Amino acid sequence: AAPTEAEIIASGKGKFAWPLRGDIISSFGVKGTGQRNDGLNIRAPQGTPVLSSADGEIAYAGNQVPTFGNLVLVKHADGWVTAYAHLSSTNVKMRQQVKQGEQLGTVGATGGVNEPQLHFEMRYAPTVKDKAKPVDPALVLPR
Repeated sequence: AAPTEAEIIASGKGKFAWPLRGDIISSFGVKGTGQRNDGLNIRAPQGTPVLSSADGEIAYAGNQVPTFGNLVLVKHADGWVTAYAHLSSTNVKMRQQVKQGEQLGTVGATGGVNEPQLHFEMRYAPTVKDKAKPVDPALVLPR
C-alpha cells in the first residue's frame, strides 16, 4: 500500500528546496538501535532562519505535537506537506500563503532535542483518501 520510490519522485521531483543547510545530525529511516527518524535533523545556531521548501499554505502553527515543540506544517499542491519542528519562533500564521525560500521561523531547541536544530519532514498522500505519510527527503531534495 505504501507508494514506491518511483511514484514519490515522479510526484515531487524539482518541487522542493532545502529549508536550511547544516550538519546532518540524523537522516531518514531506522537506526538499528531502534530509533526511527521520519525526516532529517539539521544542526544550526539558535535563531537561524528556517525557509519553506515550496510554495504553499500554513496548515498548522502550534505546539500540540508531542516532542516537536513549536511546529509549522505547510500544505503544498498535489498531496504534499512539509513539517518544521523545534522552532524558537514562528514568523507565519495559519492560512498564510508562503513562497519557496520564505522565512517560516527560526531554529530552536523546543521539544525533545538537547541542541538547536531543525527537524524537517516531507509527507506525501497520493490521494485525498490517504494519510500524508513520511518519505525520505533525499528522494526530492537537491544535491
